[PDB]
Amino acid sequence: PAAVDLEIRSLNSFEPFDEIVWFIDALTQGLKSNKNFELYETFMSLLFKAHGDVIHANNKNQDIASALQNWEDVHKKEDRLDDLVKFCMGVAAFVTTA
Amino acid sequence: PEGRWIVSASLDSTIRTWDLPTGGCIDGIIVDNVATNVKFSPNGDLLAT
Amino acid sequence: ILLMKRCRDWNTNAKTHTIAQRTIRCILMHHNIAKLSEIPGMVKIVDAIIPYTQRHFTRVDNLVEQSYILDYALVEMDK
Amino acid sequence: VAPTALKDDDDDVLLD
Amino acid sequence: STRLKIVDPYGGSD
Amino acid sequence: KSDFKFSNLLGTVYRQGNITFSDDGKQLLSPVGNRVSVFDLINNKSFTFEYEHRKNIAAIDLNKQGTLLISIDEDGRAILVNFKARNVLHHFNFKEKCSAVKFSPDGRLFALASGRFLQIWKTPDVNKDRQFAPFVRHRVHAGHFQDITSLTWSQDSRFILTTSKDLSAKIWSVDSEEKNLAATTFNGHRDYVMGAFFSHDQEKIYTVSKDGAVFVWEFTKRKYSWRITKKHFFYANQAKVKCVTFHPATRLLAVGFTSGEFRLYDLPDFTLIQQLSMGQNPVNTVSVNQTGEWLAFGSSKLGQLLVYEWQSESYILKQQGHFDSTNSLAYSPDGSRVVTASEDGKIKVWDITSGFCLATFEEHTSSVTAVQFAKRGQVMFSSSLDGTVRAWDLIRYRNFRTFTGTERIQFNCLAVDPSGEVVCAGSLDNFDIHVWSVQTGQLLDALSGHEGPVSCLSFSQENSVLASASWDKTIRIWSIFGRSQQVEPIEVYSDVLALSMRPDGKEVAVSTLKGQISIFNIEDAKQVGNIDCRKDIISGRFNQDRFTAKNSERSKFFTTIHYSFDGMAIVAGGNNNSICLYDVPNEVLLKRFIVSRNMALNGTLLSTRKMRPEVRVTSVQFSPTANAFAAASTEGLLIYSTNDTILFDPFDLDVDVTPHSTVEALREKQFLNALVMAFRLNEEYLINKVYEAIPIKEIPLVASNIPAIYLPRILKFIGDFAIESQHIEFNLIWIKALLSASGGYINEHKYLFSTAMRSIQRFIVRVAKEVVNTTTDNKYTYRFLVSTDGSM
Amino acid sequence: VRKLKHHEQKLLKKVDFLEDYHKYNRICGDIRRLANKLSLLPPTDPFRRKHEQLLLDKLYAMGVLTTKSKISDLENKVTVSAICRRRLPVIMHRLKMAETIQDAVKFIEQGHVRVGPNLINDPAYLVTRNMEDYVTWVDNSKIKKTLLRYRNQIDDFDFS
Amino acid sequence: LNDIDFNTYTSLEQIDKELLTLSIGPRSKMNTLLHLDVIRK
Amino acid sequence: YLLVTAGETGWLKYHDVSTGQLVSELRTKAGPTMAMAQNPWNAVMHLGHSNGTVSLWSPSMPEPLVKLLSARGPVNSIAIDRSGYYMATTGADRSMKIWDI
Amino acid sequence: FELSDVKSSKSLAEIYEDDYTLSEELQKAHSEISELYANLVYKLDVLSSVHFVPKPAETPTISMEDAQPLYMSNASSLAPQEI
Repeated sequence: PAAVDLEIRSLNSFEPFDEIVWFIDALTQGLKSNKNFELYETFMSLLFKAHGDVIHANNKNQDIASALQNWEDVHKKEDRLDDLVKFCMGVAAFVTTA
Repeated sequence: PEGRWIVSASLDSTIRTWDLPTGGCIDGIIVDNVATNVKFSPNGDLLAT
Repeated sequence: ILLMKRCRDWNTNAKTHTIAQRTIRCILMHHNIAKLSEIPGMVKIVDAIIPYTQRHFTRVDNLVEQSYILDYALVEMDK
Repeated sequence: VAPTALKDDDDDVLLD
Repeated sequence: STRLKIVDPYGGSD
Repeated sequence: KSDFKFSNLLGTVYRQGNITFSDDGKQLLSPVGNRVSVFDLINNKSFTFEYEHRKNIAAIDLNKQGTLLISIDEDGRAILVNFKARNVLHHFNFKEKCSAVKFSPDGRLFALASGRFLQIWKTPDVNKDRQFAPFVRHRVHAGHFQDITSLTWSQDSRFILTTSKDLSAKIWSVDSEEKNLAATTFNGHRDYVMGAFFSHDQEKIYTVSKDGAVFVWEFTKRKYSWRITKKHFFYANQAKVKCVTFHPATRLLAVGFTSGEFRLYDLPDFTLIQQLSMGQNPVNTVSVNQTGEWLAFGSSKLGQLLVYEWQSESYILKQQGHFDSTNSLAYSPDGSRVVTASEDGKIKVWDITSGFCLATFEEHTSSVTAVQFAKRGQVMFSSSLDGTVRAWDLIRYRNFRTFTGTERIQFNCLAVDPSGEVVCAGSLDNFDIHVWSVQTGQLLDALSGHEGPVSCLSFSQENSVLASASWDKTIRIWSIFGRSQQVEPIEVYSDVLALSMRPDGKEVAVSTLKGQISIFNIEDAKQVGNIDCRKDIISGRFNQDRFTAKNSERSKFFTTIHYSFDGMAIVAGGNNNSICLYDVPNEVLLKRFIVSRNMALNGTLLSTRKMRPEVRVTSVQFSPTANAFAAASTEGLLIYSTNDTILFDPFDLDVDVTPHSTVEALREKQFLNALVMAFRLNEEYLINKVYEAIPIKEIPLVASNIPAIYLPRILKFIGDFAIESQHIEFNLIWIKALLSASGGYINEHKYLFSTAMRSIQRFIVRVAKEVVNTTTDNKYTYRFLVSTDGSM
Repeated sequence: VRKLKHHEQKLLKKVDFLEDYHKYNRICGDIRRLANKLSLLPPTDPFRRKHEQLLLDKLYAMGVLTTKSKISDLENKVTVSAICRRRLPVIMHRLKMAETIQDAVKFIEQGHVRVGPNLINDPAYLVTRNMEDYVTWVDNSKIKKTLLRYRNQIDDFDFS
Repeated sequence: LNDIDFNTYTSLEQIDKELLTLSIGPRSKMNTLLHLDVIRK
Repeated sequence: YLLVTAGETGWLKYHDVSTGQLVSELRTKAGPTMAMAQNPWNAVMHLGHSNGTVSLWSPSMPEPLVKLLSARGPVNSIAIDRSGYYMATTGADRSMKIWDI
Repeated sequence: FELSDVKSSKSLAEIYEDDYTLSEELQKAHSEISELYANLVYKLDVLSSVHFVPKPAETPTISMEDAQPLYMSNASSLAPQEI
């Protein structure tokens, strides 16, 4: 965990922002595999924590915008997990209570 | 002791270990002298004959 | 600063937070976020809005969970 | 050998 | 000298 | 109908001896009194070995192969254990106190520091069949005139450096032919030599003394001889060197001082890498990882254990156990966490999965007598002899309220309402049960009626009635909630020591001083069962006794009892060396557990008090997961579990049911038949194989057709399996299909599915929600970044 | 050495080198020292006022103080005899359980005596005031049978 | 069939590609990563 | 009537058995004491140390009367004859030395 | 307030020197009182205890025990009403 955090912070943040776009493409591939889902989501959380301002300032840049849009396409798919979790808590709470 | 095996001896001078979940003999021995008793230790580390 | 002070106060009450959130959302979507930061006193007003908005988020989310009893009623009625 | 054995200069003056 | 020569069941074979 | 085995010991991470790192560097072995605990630093897990010494362990060591662990107690009795299989191999008695034991890096030999003698033994071969007499002694060396502090092996297994209190470091040759190579004694130090080390090349030797001097020895001409070429000094004001370790590859020297601070140095330059303090107590043991990146330190006085990553200045492990015996324990409602309290007055919160203390609370001045959770579980209450009851919010880890009497009453017992709105306490000196309001913190009133001191309290988790028992030889049932208050006293033959509410809330069990466990029906207030316990209890003769154990009556009763969450079992313990598990409906003993085999503890076998530690269980509880029970004792929190499950316990088995036939059904795509046969066999490997082999499209079909009798058992299987499984969505689909198909049945029988539903809710809350929480934050964080106007 | 004559005594003196209450004396002295240092502290300090009250409460609970008192009285009320009175054999004698202190000690050693639910075999144990009421014979003691048999009240259902 | 013969079964790395799977490791890693900044301080 | 003690603290202490009062306590400043012997002719104490020296002590003086280098390593044993004229020492370097003290 | 009527050991420069750079002595006694109370409590506890009672026990210092989890932040310990 210490090694992961150091690398993500150390990603170069100067234009054309090649490394940050590369990392987003790397994480977009990881979500497609449907493996190690919790870590890939966590890596992207650390990306916004450490480089959110860089992404926010240049959100109109084509490379960053396209890479994020591809990530959204995959990340949007992985919202069925929420429906399962919400259903089970709603019914498990009701079944055990009433 | 775990209830998974049976070890039996007979006058044919053999000791056989039976696996109950599959119901088949998994080991066999030939003894020079017939074995008249067979007991497992409570821990299961020993077999006394 | 005047409008966000009202949003801060309306947010503390769960019966009026919904109006504050949409007002806060409109500000973020029609103003420069950098500029909002330098305004003196904005960060302290913002500091008081976040803890209440999280309480409102934990709630409502729990209401979404409770709404799934209608699914369990429907599947039972299918049987 | 012990009996227990097994078996450029970079200048520091810099133009300011 | 500097060395115990103990003949026991567990040692002193040599 | 379960067999419990000792699994791990919480509340104690280090007592004495030496700590060692695994050869892979991923695990830490720490002596904990009589037993050895193993901490998985990478996986954040821990287990304690089941084997047990007659006395406290003095020295341990694990070979580089990772196959053999040797542990030696304080009289020289050694136990050799297969590390991988965790089974004892041999016992040997060296008949002398062993200060240190070390395997040669080759592993063929291990050395022993015994008094002023160095014993080299041959290591038994693990692969071979068990030998009757496996220990053959290699060589014995006697140069030192005084006890040997430590020893060090050379990297090539050819030399050993021994340091003693004779102010000397001495080198030996393991091969007789090479005696001329190394037969030297190194002098010059003014105090005890604490450590002698080889350099990586082995050309140099470093010796360290207690006074704080490090000598560098080199073989050089004045024809060639060893000589002190350089001398370094730790200029500690008064602290003395207590432990030293060296890593040849990275040239790291770690020294722990008696003042409680340690330094990291680079040799031979003597560059102080870092200097820290663990406290005011001596640093007893220091160890280095195989890679040299992790440093482990241990202080015996307070039982502290610290793994330090000096590369990044981060803490892999940082734990301190209880100074006093644990007086009480309480599981979180889901079983994820367990709270312990000590006679010191501090509370510690533990995580079951990891076994590490999350927080320590030091608000209570005196001994904390009882800890209890609310049914919600976020709130915990504690009672203390200092005269206060405190409420703790375990989401934010804060004491948000303190309750006290008018006149500083010493509280021994505690009860919390299921609604979490009333908290009650009892005392040994007042005879009245104090009641407070959780929201307000004000005394509501005092429940009066007991003539003797109140020993124990409990609310019914369902009915919300309060049962109190006392030394008055009676139990009273209080209906405090409602417009009218009623009390129902039931007489008992003897003083009541412990009390437990059945999870249904329909019966209460009490343990008495005559050694009886009596079960009463609360609504009718009549006895429904009784269990004798005097003959089952094991009590040892104390060394100070002038009367035999059989005639002794010191403790033949149980001071604590708890129902199993099924309601069919009671686990009991007291001031004795036995934990007895009884079956309530049949009133028979299921099993008896021996608490300790430490001969030091008193119960195992005129102004001044003849007082020495004795074995006793202060509290017992069943885990709400229905797989373990924890017993607080003097040594710590003993956790017994049913995890291994080697037993073959089939259910409704027939001749046509076979593991082969189950696999045949999977190949024939008969998923319902395969799943049922797997459960009837009740084999974990086969259930897991069938469970993961059912396709997603078929799950709703299979779930709808499961017979009702197997429904509670499959729900239990998923809940336990899902908590540590990686297939989050697969397990969520199964839970939804079962709940959607058998939801009505589960509601009709809540008690039957109480533990199964609780395990499922633990998984959906503790892991499944946390995953979604991370995913939803990224969703909203992404929208803000792209939808929003970036800076100029 | 042998008894010194008159003249030997004058030439050399104090050469006679080479029931004890040393430990209880230490407790009484330590209490006095702790009370003395407390007095040195400013009167208005809440820290001082809290700890003196705790000292009064502890000594009250131990029973050495039969009634609640002030800090000054602890200087003279606390005496070795006061601590010796809390001694379990001494309590037993006052209770008429034992005819003599020596008899009480033998009973404690033999395991006939319980203080609450706990069997006490250490005669050095000091009984606190709350536990004073619950010092009694163990249930199966042959002594307790003798008491009941004398009264003709020995009820075998209680096994005593 | 060898796993049956030795009465063992190792859980699949991923039951199905379409199905979400977590990592093969401790569940505390996600918590540690997200809060590494406050753990350091 | 004096009892003399020495140990690892580097303390030489004299105790009067008749009166039971610590007559004198001296700091050796040489580390642990390896050997000790009295000279029966003048009642001077001979301590051995790890630096190979033998020091001579009296209760009333704060520093050693004499210092003798009689070994290349620690002095293990010291013996003095009845007349107090000769002294024998043995160090941990296979050395034995007879002194005229 | 108490006024010293004895000669000041500090020179007139020193009285100004220290001005350039609730009381430690008051806290020094506080430590002493806690030491005396702790020792006395132990001695009385042993005499009136049924069971064994154990005896109670620059450079940067490590805190072995912490009141909250390390991953938890002090900001997260405050309620909205407190903020």
